Amino acid sequence: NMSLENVAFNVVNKGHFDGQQGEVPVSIINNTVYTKVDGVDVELFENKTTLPVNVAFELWAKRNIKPVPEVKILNNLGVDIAANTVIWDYKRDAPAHISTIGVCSMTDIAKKPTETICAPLTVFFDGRVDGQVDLFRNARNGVLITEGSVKGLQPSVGPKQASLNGVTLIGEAVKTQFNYYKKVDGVVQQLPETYFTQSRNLQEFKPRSQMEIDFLELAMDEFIERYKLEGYAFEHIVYGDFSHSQLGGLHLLIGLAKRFKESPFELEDFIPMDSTVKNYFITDAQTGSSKCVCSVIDLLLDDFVEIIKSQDLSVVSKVVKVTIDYTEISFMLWCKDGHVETFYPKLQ
Amino acid sequence: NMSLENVAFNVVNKGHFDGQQGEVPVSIINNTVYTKVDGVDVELFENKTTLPVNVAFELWAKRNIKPVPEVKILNNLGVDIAANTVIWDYKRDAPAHISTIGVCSMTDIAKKPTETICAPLTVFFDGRVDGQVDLFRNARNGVLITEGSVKGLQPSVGPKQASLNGVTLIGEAVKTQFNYYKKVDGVVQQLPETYFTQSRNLQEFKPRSQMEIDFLELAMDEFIERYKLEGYAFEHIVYGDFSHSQLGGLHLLIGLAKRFKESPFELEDFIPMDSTVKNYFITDAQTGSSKCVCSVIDLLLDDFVEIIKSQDLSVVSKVVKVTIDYTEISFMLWCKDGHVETFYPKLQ
Amino acid sequence: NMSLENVAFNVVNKGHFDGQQGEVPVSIINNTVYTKVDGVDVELFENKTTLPVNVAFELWAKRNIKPVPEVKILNNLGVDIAANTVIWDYKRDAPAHISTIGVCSMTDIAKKPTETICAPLTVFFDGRVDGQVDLFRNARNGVLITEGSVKGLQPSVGPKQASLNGVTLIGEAVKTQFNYYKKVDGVVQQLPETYFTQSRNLQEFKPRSQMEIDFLELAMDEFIERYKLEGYAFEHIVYGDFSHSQLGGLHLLIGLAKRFKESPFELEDFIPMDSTVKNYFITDAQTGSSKCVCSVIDLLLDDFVEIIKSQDLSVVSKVVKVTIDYTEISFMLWCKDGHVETFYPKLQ
Amino acid sequence: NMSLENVAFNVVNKGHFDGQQGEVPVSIINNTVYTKVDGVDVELFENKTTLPVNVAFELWAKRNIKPVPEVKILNNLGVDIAANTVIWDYKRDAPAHISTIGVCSMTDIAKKPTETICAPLTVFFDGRVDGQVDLFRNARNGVLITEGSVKGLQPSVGPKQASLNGVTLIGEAVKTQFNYYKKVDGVVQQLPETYFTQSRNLQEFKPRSQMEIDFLELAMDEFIERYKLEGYAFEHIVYGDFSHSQLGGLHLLIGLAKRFKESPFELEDFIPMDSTVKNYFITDAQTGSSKCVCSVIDLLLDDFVEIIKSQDLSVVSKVVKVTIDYTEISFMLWCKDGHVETFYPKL
Amino acid sequence: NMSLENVAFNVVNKGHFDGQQGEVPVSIINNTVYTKVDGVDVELFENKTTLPVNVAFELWAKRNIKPVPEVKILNNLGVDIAANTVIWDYKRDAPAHISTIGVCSMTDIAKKPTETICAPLTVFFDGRVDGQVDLFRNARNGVLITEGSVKGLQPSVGPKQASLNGVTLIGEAVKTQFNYYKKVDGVVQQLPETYFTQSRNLQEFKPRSQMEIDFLELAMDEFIERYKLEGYAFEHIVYGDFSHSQLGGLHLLIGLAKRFKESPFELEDFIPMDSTVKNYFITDAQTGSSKCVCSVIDLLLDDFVEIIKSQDLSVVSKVVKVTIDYTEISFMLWCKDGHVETFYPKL
Ligand SMILES: O=c1ccn([C@@H]2O[C@H](CO)[C@@H](OP(=O)(O)O)[C@H]2O)c(=O)[nH]1
Ligand SMILES: O=c1ccn([C@@H]2O[C@H](CO)[C@@H](OP(=O)(O)O)[C@H]2O)c(=O)[nH]1
Ligand SMILES: O=c1ccn([C@@H]2O[C@H](CO)[C@@H](OP(=O)(O)O)[C@H]2O)c(=O)[nH]1
Ligand SMILES: O=c1ccn([C@@H]2O[C@H](CO)[C@@H](OP(=O)(O)O)[C@H]2O)c(=O)[nH]1
Ligand SMILES: O=c1ccn([C@@H]2O[C@H](CO)[C@@H](OP(=O)(O)O)[C@H]2O)c(=O)[nH]1
Ligand code: NA
Ligand code: NA
Repeated sequence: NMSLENVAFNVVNKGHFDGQQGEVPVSIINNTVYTKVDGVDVELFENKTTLPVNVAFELWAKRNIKPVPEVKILNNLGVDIAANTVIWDYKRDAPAHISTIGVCSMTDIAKKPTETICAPLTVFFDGRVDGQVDLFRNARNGVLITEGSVKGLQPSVGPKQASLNGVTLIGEAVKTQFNYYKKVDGVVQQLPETYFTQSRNLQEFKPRSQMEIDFLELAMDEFIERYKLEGYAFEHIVYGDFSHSQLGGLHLLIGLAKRFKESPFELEDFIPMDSTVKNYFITDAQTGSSKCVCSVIDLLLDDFVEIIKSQDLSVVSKVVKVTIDYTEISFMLWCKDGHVETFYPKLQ
Repeated sequence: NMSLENVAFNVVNKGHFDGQQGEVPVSIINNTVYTKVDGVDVELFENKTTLPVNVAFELWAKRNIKPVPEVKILNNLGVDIAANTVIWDYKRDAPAHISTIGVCSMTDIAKKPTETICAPLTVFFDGRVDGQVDLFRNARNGVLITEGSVKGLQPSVGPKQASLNGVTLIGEAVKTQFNYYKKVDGVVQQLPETYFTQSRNLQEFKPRSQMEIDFLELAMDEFIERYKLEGYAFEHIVYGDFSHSQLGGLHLLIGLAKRFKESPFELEDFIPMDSTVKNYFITDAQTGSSKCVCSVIDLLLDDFVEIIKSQDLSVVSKVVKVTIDYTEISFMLWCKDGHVETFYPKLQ
Repeated sequence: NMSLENVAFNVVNKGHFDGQQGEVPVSIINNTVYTKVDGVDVELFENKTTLPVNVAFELWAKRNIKPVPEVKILNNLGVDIAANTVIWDYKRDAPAHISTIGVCSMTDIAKKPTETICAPLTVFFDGRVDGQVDLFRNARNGVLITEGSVKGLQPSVGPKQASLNGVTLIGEAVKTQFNYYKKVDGVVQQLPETYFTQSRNLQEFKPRSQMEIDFLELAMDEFIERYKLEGYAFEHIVYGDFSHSQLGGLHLLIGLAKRFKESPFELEDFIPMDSTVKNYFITDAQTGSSKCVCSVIDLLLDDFVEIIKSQDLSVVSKVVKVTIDYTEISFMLWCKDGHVETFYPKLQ
Repeated sequence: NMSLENVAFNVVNKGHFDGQQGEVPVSIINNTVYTKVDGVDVELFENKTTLPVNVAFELWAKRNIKPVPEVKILNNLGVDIAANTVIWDYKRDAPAHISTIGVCSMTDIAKKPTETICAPLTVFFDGRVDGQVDLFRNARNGVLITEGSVKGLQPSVGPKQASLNGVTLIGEAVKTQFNYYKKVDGVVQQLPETYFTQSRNLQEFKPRSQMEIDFLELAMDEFIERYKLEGYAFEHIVYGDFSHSQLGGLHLLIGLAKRFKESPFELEDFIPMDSTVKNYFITDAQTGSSKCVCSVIDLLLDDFVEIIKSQDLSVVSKVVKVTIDYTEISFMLWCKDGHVETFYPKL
Repeated sequence: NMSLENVAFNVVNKGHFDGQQGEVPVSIINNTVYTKVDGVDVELFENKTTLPVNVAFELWAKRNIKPVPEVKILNNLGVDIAANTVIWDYKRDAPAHISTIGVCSMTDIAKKPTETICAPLTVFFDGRVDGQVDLFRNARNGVLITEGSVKGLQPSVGPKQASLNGVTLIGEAVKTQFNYYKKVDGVVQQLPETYFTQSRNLQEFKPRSQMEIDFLELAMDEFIERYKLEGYAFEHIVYGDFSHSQLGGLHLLIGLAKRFKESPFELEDFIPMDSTVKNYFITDAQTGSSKCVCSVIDLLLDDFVEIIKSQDLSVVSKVVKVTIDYTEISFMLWCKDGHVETFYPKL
């Protein structure tokens, strides 16, 4: 069940825990696990978690190495724990969940998700593993992903992308789009209509629609005229205003990506975790414009246009609710004289 | 006055300390501050200072987030402490000064700079803050920056650039060029004529004059002929000599920047701090030429040309003094038969 | 013999230990050595070794700063210890050897390699240092490098590249190709014929033959036809197969380098050390193809072609032995119907 | 205004957390909490727990400073968590329980014991606190102590002693004997009839009956004759046999106390925690007799005599179950020819 | 040739820093200093301070090993720093002062006390060291101790006891009673008339007057009658009241010493530092009586009797100021009907 030296043997020989027999010599110093290779010590793992170093080492070695839902999705769906696996949170360099089921003797609260202690918890089930669909059917609270149809259950089509060893990708050699199912108190839920964030990053941003291609290629005024965006404050919200000491707008990742290719800037990720909305302390290196809390979301530009064009613009300020990544994201909408002033998501 | 959980609340909600009421749960493990977000721990701060972790966390959260003088300037002007702010040293990942005034109960030596304990110390005053010009007028020892004129005081025009959240920049949406004033023992000082370093970096180096543009674009022999630099050893001092085991010359940042675009090399910053002169252990990857102590300064090329063309070349070796960043920098000048052999700054 | 403050003085003033007299104030906190510079603490060294922080600091300061053999070569030749120097292992951020000879009072097992305790150990001798060739002649077990001929000893021509301050390079201003000699139990050995790995890296990979230039420039099918590689599974072994969930082949660095310029991927170096064969956990970001243990070797493409074209292809699977970096590397060769299926090195 | 600096203010000014307003400067280094007193740092708390230093500091400051059941009693009753207090485990220098209810934002799983997350946990309730008897009635799983009767509930009289700030004592100025009640799955459970251990220690051991006074003062042969203990191997079980390399017997604390006054020995407490039965690696300094696992229990000698005399001595070896401190303690009984060879508890 | 390895050489060979030449190999791990002795590591120093381990090691090695004033005296006199020595605080296992003068490159603010940076600090000067009386005369702020008269300066006779390597003692082979002098803002300051605490401890408490001998040997009623202490609540203040849940009185160390010989109790020193008044969280093991903040002072019983008998007993409650160890100690006096209820010092 447990053996630090056997975990290290699997890491050295298989790249992760693979259930192989064997042992290697291990040193633990502070928060770092070493193994002896021909007379000298080689670092295997640096603990960045709040768990004991040897426990975090084992959970990391036993991480799920298939494509799995991004942590923000599991969090938004209320997942508390995973059935017989570890979802490793690469944004936090730590397990996504505090406890485990049938993984590690120090963190297990149960060997199987059918045990009583798991009933009030929302357990994550993976239909790609034999028997887990049936475990979901019998579980009181849970979230299930599948690659195909489940008899008698209507699916919710999830995002196109998933996380594979910390790399978020849309799979071509592997399936990353899952069907989602959720049960609460033994009742199968109808998951709401939702947008999905695109989980792209600033430096290798790639467009996923013709509008996004046009946004990156065309000048600001050409793009706004082509897609008839006059009065929606896209100059402020998406392109960003760098003329004053406080940086204006800049709430869509594609706008940051366009600026970054032209002029670099600093993004301080002061709450480093996976979430649908991200807050950054941004400092523009060219102008000196800055903002302590700049909320950023990566929506497909077409989706963001649909959202802002579907709002009433008759009051000065109000909260707009948008279902994104299965959760209700609050946006602040500021208007003046029937046109938009700004529109930004809130991290909550 | 003091509350670790309130500091963390401000960091999470405002990106820095903003004087807001509230608390979040905090964990301190070794030298890392965490906060609990929906059942899991998220890292807020890793202490790299020699201060206690919770104290360094508070000083970092209370850092000045306006454009401020670079630490090398404050050090050269003899600044010991700041009035009611924290100058964060991003080169050292630590406070620029050991003690504080009216910032933190663990590090404060006073609540106000008018207290007796501050009289012998050179206190930094910021004229952009209400009342600090008057505090400078009454202070015994101090350095004051302003954006405009001060009645009855002659200013010293400082560098064009300043530091904003660790980004050194010439402000366009914000003012980064300050007037400087200094008092010693109650007497307003005449600050000397000085050159200023340009605070650029190796990889995104940008020219700031036509001579620098020509240096980057033209070949070595074309540039030297155009600006009539024969006999000043620019081939050695600025371009660098990579033909022997010991790397020759290479003491101006623009010369390193030109080499780096053509051929990468290793720069070991073995004294990592902000200073007018920097010493690097350099290893050229293409040739294997190396040098344990390679002194580098980032002067505007036009300024460096003026300096070296203003020296007497009649002795084999001597020390040349140049006022740079308000301090007296010693250069070694080596000559032979009336022409320069080398010319380099000394870190002292 | 020993002085922590004197080691730090040499680091600050000379960039490494240089035998100079002097002292600076030092702070040791956890695993970090600091020195006080004008009232504030500056980090000099962060200990990443399993040694005490002050001991590792001294060994790092006393590292060899000339071109030295890469650690993988010394390990393959059985080197246990170095004569009167420290070979710093930049892959491990630690000394390459556990003990020293005449370097450090905490780690020395002897002052001179002629002492009895060194006789059973394979001592590394550097012919560029006065007297070390003669010490090798009198030593029982040892490895010697020279830049030129040694009277009465036949040399083995080593690799073209060597390590200079952690930068692996083929020297142009300095000599990096050494003659190698080895003695075991007082008997000079005949070192075997061997290939050498090229020690290049993924991102600045440079071809070293016309075949490698053609591999990077031509399309897959053009290159295979030009060099008549039909039936040798180069599409699988070198170019890689990204069509299935398990990534196929990709065992030569030049193939990874070609893929990386076109499409980025993740390489997890889960045994971070210097070795002739490297194992990576690879995840392709474009396709999602991945493999937990992907063995990679950087052979000159011409050498790899010679190796695979010199094998018998008549059995389904067998182990092939290839002398590389002076050690016997085991390759697995898989064949079907007289053609290659795959061919990969094993890390052992 | 809950804060690290406010916790430290209460410790400095009140000796523990007392809900007072105020702050003092705090430094956290080396898993230790310091406060600044006239320019220099004074240590307030060294963390010996597996919790973060600032969290353990707060739980320690918020420890219950009234007499509370010993941790071994709470463990034997299956207590998982306490309602709105912290039971500090002075044998482990750590909280007795991992989580809290309405104590600390970092460790709370709930603010009140009525929340659903507490239902499957056995919550400790203190009838001396207003409202906690009613919370016990509504809790699905729990343990309740009171100083008096609770209408309708059948009580179990607990041990005479309790723990006050880490001092186990029989209260004279305070009450330390409580009624006990327990609920499992929403149903009140009958607590078993039980002996209680005496919770004494080697150095300041004091007899609590005439038989224990006789054992300490009389010689071995005289005591066994007076209390008619022939055939029960008291020479082995209680007095101990130091004649062989392996130390024989010595399973009652009073026997260790008698030996210790005569000749010192080493007791390695290799599982340092509060428990009804303790295991020690014992080395006798005079003879060199030793034993890696010597199980020791502190029963009133009268109780142990009552237990062993009630045994059937016709079997070579059998396991005997005795309820002690509300838990079932297994004893190994070795006999030969109708007399006892040895009789020892198991951990 | 000042160095970490040279400090360790002096510790190993001389027991402290003695200015000798030499070096030994040193390892620094776990906030601890080791040296290699015949192949294995031997611990020389465990850092308990908030300074870096190698810095604290040097300051400890350079500690003053002559009799020096107790830290509570230096604190009460406002001492900020010492001239060319280290006063080691054995109650905190740390330097008594943050910075140094001419001791250690990492902590020095100056090489000599005459430097301008020292002028606003109260520097401790030791007249037993050549030149330090003259440095006191030139210092703007300072405290001076001497073994004899200084011409022109009016002395204050200090306590009989001093601290030698952490042992507080009244010297017989060495002098421990010093003259004291103090300067503020360049002006010599008259030190007040003062009592001194006796600096005794619970275990090895020894009486130092016939009244203290009587207190330990006589019964409570007999002692109060002989010394005519009726109406002064000595039963409460000194002997302590253990009859209620809250422990009453017990504010003089001699009263704790008398109780401790009779029955043990726990004293939690939750602010562990040297101070004229100490606060303890006390738990009586026999009765269970306890008190979170019990202020205790070790005055000669004759001095305490002199203090309390000089009091006006006509007010329900008032604060009484008494100069002790050169500082103003506030006492709370509670009276009723012309007799004392309680009388305790405040920290
Ligand atoms: O009258 C107001 C007040 C605030 N804001 C907007 O509210 C946000 C927080 O102050 C800012 O939006 P931004 O971050 O996109 O620039 C600001 O412009 C308005 O638009 N109008
Ligand atoms: O006769 C001498 C001795 C030294 N140097 C120069 O002094 C510096 C330190 O040795 C080197 O300058 P560099 O770093 O720019 O190459 C060296 O060339 C001379 O020019 N001439
Ligand atoms: O019948 C078999 C079994 C295994 N392999 C090969 O053996 C290796 C480990 O399974 C893989 O080679 P690769 O890493 O280059 O893809 C696999 O294709 C074969 O070629 N044929
Ligand atoms: O046949 C047996 C086997 C074991 N034991 C007893 O079982 C215990 C563990 O081996 C020992 O009892 P002690 O610790 O009190 O000396 C041993 O004497 C017997 O008495 N008889
Ligand atoms: O009316 C009052 C209020 C307080 N106290 C006393 O003040 C102290 C703190 O409450 C206690 O004194 P003790 O610690 O010596 O017992 C208490 O009895 C009185 O005597 N009378
Ligand atoms: Na339970
Ligand atoms: Na003072």
